[PDB]
Amino acid sequence: NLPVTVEKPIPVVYDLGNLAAFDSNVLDKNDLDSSNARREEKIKSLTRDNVQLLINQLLSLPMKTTTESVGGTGGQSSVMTLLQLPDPTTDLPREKPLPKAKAMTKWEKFAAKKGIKPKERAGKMIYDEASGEWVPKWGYKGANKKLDDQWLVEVDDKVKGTDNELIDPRTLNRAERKRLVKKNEKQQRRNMKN
Amino acid sequence: AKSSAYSSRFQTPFRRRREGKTDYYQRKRLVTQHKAKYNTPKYRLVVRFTNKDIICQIISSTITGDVVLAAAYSHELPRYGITHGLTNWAAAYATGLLIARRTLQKLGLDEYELTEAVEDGPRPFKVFLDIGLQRTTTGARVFGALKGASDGGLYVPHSENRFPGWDFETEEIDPELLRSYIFGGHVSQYMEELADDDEERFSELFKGYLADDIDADSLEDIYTSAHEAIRADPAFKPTEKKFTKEQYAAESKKYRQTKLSKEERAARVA
Amino acid sequence: KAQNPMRDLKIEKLVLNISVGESGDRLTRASKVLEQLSGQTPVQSKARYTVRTFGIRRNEKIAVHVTVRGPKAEEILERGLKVKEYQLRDRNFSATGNFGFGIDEHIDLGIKYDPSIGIFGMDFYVVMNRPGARVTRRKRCKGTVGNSHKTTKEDTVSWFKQKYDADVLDK
Amino acid sequence: NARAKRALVKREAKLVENVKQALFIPGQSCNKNLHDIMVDLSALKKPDMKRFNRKNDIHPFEDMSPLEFFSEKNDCSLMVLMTSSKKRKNNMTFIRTFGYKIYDMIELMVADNFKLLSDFKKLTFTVGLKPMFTFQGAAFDTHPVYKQIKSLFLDFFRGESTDLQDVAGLQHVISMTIQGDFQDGEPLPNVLFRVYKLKSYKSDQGGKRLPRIELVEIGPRLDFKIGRIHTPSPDMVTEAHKKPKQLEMKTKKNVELDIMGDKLGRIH
Amino acid sequence: ILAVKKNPQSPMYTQLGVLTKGTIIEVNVSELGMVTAGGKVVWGKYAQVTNEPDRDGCVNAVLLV
Amino acid sequence: STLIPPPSKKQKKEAQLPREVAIIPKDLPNVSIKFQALDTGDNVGGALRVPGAISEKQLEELLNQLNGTSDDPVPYTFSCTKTIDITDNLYSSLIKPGYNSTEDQITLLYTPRAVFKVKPVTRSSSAIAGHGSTILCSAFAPHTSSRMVTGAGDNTARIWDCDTQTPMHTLKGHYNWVLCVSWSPDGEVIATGSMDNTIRLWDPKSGQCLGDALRGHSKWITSLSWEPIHLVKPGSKPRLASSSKDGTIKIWDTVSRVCQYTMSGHTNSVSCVKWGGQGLLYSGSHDRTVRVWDINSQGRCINILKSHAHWVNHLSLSTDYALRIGAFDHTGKKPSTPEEAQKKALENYEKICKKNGNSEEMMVTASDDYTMFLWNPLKSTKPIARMTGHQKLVNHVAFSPDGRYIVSASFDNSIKLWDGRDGKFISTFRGHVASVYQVAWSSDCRLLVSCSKDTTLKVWDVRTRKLSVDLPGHKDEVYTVDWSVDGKRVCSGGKDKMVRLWTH
RNA sequence: GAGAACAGAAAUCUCCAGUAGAACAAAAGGGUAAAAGCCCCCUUGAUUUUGAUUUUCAGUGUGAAUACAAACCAUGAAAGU
RNA sequence: GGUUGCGGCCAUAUCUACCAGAAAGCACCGUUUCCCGUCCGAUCAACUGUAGUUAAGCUGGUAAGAGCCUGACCGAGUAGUGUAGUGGGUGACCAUACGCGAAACUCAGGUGCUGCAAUCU
Repeated sequence: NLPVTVEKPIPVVYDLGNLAAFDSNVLDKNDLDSSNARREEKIKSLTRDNVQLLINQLLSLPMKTTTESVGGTGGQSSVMTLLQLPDPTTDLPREKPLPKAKAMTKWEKFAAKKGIKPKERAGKMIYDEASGEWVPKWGYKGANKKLDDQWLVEVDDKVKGTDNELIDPRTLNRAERKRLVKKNEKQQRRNMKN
Repeated sequence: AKSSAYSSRFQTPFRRRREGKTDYYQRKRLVTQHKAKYNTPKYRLVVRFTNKDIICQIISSTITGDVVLAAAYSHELPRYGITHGLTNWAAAYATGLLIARRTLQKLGLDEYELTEAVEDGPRPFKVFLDIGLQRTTTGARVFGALKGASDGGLYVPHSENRFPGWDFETEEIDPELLRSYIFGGHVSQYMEELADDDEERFSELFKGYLADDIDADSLEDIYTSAHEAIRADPAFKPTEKKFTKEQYAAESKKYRQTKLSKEERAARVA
Repeated sequence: KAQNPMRDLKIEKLVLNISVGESGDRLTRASKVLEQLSGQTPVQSKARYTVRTFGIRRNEKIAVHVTVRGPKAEEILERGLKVKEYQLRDRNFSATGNFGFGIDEHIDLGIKYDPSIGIFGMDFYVVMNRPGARVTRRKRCKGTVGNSHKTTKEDTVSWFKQKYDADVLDK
Repeated sequence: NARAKRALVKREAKLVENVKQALFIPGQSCNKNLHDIMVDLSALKKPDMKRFNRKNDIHPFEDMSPLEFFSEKNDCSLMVLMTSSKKRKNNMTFIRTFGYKIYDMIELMVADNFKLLSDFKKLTFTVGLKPMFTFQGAAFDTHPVYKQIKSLFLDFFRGESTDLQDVAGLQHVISMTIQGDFQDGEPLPNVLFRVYKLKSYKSDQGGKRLPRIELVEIGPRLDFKIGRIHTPSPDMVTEAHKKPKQLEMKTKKNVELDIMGDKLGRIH
Repeated sequence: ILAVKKNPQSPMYTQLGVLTKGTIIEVNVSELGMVTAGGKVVWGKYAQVTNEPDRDGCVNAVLLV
Repeated sequence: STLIPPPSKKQKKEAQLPREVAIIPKDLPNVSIKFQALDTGDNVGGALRVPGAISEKQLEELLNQLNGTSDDPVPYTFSCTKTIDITDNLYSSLIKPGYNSTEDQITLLYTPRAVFKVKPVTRSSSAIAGHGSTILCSAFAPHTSSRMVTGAGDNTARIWDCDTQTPMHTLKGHYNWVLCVSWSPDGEVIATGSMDNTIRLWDPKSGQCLGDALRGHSKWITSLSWEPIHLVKPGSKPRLASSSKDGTIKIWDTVSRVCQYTMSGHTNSVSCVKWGGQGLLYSGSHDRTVRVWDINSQGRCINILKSHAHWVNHLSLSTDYALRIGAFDHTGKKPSTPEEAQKKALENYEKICKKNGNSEEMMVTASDDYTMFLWNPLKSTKPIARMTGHQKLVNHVAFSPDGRYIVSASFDNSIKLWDGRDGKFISTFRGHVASVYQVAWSSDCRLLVSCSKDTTLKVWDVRTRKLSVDLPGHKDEVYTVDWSVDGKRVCSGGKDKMVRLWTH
């Protein structure tokens, strides 16, 4: 039955978030020199007292219990009791700077000026009228590429008198769609440059 | 025609990977990865199969090499009453039951830690199953040992789509076939089938059962008695050693080839 | 060493191969007759390269093969040797101890000809190794095979001479 | 491609940073003592450790660019360069980087009187759990060099930060003690680095809630002589110690959130 | 009622909270005693309005289970 | 998921502030205490001074020494009367809050406890299939925790080996739903009362039927009760009382397979029948009355108790656990001879029955008037107390194995804990979100398990009067829950056609 | 590198060696080999929905976007991802 | 001292070639009703340790073999590389004091250490 009440000249400060203790007491250089034979015992005893104080603080910390069982998310089950560590106090530098907020793009400035609120973006499904099905409006099997696979396309009158008369309207629409995609990519790279 | 450049630039794998018995990709996720950052120590129930023995070990990883907490082997099953088929599904179940009961007995869960200063009751013992380089198949003896340990009382997280009796068309198990595999109904069914079909193969296989006059209907009874005896007394008894450490060392060093000195080697050269 | 029963040379596997190049009805009939000859379903092989001269595109069907083991493989092998009239060259063998040979008309093997079947040639290839060949193939503790236990061309020639009493023709 | 994008996202900066990775680099001149000490410290650091196997011609106080290149390539913010020389025997240089640029460097020498992790042959703790810390000596609180040592070793061995801690994981403590106090105009005393495993026994005086603690040393015991220092600039210090503040709810005067979660306002 | 999730006529009517036939609403289901497979008590679910409240004076809805 | 409010900035600062450690002062003086038995109210040792550094274990040993029974000490738990229990030591339990000081005398009431400890169940051991319909009833073997009987709606019962969590036997004699099952207190026979107005007896080891069914009831069986072993003379097998919807209680002698007595006083369906430890039968029926019959007086209705305004749904006796368990204990040790079994069952009954002067067997009746009545039928015809507070009907009620607590499970999604002597209200277990169907104590009277309509089981700690653990896993309503005699396993069954076994 | 009808330098099969000398991305001065490569099985949900929390808009301020988190969801025997 | 299961350090441990291993272990090895997977029970899965074998696998010895590693008061505090007192010279450049500080070379040598558990004539 050894005592568990460590008595110290200067009170030890604690960083329970980092599980650390700091005592600023006096250490004898002759008792801690490498010539002595009791130096390791001295170091062990000092660490023993500091760890006793730290463990007393940790076991005096408030505890979190739960009634949930195993097999669910969370990790802590009913039998486990967890210490609630406070926020750490020691100031440590970060490895990387804070993420800078990206400057407003041309679209964002225009939308702010005209008061255009952002879209709700509920989903990608749209109802096709000619059928009785809901189809994606873009992407994998999207409804933006149905003209590519349409069985019959009427040639527009405006294409007459041009060298594009003999070209497939499906191929023309694919070219126009790809040009729009590349225009969007170029606008994004412009925003990144600016 | 390997060259000096090849031998210098060669980058050898780890030793356990060269003599492949450790899967490090699986082991790093077994040891170093945690679902939560609460610093709960992890334990592995390692199950291994030789050609004549089943090894089950409860192991805690340590920075200076992992430490076995408790172990059980299938050669201890003759002590509990199973002298034949020490590497079958029922033997795996018995080994799992034995290691589970032995661990519980050692830890005191059923018949001064720092958790005793915060909580009133002890946690159930959680171990994660370690299978090594073994195929996960529906009806494997490693999952038989898993079932045995789970019935013994260790908490091993598991799903039952690999136990025998699991239907593939529907996510449901057949506990009748599971109990048949637990008490060796498949081996007894093979015994009866061979005895009725071909006496020639039943002469070669299952010869010890004939020698001991053990019928093809008492397998369930002896497995039940073995389970009861394991639950009654799971404490590990070391085998009484006939010869001592120094005697074994001397007798083996007599057979091992002695070392020849550098001067003797130079004399042989010249 | 040679008297030890564990160094005996046996038939590991026998591969029946048909490389017909063009896929279609002829390839299907080749797969059918291989299934008839082996009792097991054959397996196709995908195209590895694309050549205009050979008229084969990428990821096309070129060949079928079957692997047979055991007494069934021995029966197929002795049928092949019976068709080959028991005369084998020394070049059919290789440095690793396995050997192959081609049969140009498969009707003599024991299959009655049918007008839909036609005429097919097939490659027999027999792989030779001693017991313990799974040391290089098992999942756990995969390891090499020593030179003394390894299979050599002279040893498999000696085994063939002992078994079938057939002269190893130099030319 | 998706894996590459996920790796880039893991590498990019964030409000709540991941655990700092430590890269152990052997230098031009290395020894078995350096290898053993590096292995012991890598065991103490892992699984947040990566080790290089070849030799590299690195001089931290002559050229920072190889260190910056290694830090940016391996995404490691902590670096330990192990080198040797007649002037500095068993020199370990601890580099800490900010944004793939050299934030600060300390340069310590391991004394010859070191006991390895293999010498004690004692039971140790489970792999990869955060330790307890004890710092002895007021210089850790006051003197700039020992301030840097305390912050650096806390950052090195801190591991994961969490608000909930299992009592079953309070296994071992790292102790850093200053070898005797000193005065102005004196050489810097060595720093003693020790690792102890805890054993809790029933106290019979503080009840069943407060046990008695004892320590068993595991090693490696180290005596660090504080050879060289390279300090960060004040602007880099401020940039590194800035806070994101996106996480915290803005504190408005006279507005509180009660136990039931209702927003309440106070009038005067 | 807890919220108006989707009025099928228009998102403008959704954000105005219009309650017409076919509108998806969120409802408090605490008294139904529903518990998840993970043990959590369900007290909010979705329902679809099946009547015209402007015609019959009340909102009738079918839970989406 | 709705979360608790996060701590504020000031709370985080206070959390970062250093904590205070609760340590016993070295200068703590002596305090005077008086030990008083809770059950008997007999003061021991007068008033005695003890140091403030006492522990609960040392106080227990000191009380044993004061009694003079130190060779075989019996554990106790101490409280001071608000009534606050002593957790670890007197200073931190009473002096630390400052309610009782060192100058004033402290009167500690001590209650005996169980030497064994039941760990709470925390996970499902297994989910076992095999029944073709919803499970209607379940029970454990009294001698072992490895055997469970379960009667379901597929006209069958099952005997499950709980060691391997696999089915062992199938009981397929009935033609309609198996409404009730019951293991004999000697562990030799399982009785199943079914919807087809029949009762069958089964040998469990062979999984066989003992001849033909017990016929004679005109409506379905509602409850089965066994004659106590401590009243059955050695060399004989206990008889089976059975109630039914037709308003009759039939007594069956199973050795001769005959029906001896047919009690008929009830005008409506009998909810439950119970065979007490003094040769009495207590019947609760939908005619709003409780009838007490004497088996020693040819089955005549000695008493009619009328205080409820609706159906009495259930009734429980103070000695119910002892009468169910017979001569067995938590250790599972079997007696050598039937005389030894009779004597051991007598001692087990007496430990609960005869205390504080005279033997008493209290009864509690839970009714559809949202209330319960606490009676002592031997002493008076009036109820001892009326327990009110439930908003809906009280479906189930149970005495603790030591008989000191009463637990009521109601349809208002609640459980109420009451004192077992005077019926005074203690606490309310809340947490179920649907009606609580039935409840079950553990052997050491420290833990309670309840199954609800909300597809969940819940384990509650009686000492702290709070939820211990919430167990989901059933896909539908749970109809029956039971706890093993040794306190190792809990079985649950309901509408999902699966048997769930739970263990620590 | 050895052999196997058409079938040769390039079609298909077998053995042995084979630190990657191939195929994925970057521009390593140490990326990945019981894989990050090839093939198979499952998932088609991935624009989920909750938030007293961060930022922005509104004459429709308990709405929507946005950041972060959580509950879920997928898969696996599991550790976990 | 051998051997096995789980490891740490990841060539002193790798590659090539001969020889040796009593016991135990490990392995090759026998069969395909069962659970399970392929063209093929070759791999994986299941069963008997029952018919045999140390032929391989495994470990150890051997080789002025290839390769690898370690101490040096060995190179060497050298090369190289930065400041300097008014040091010179209108000159292309150099010793000097203080800093930081290698490799090529030579010698002495070596070819696995170890943690936990269980077992062996």
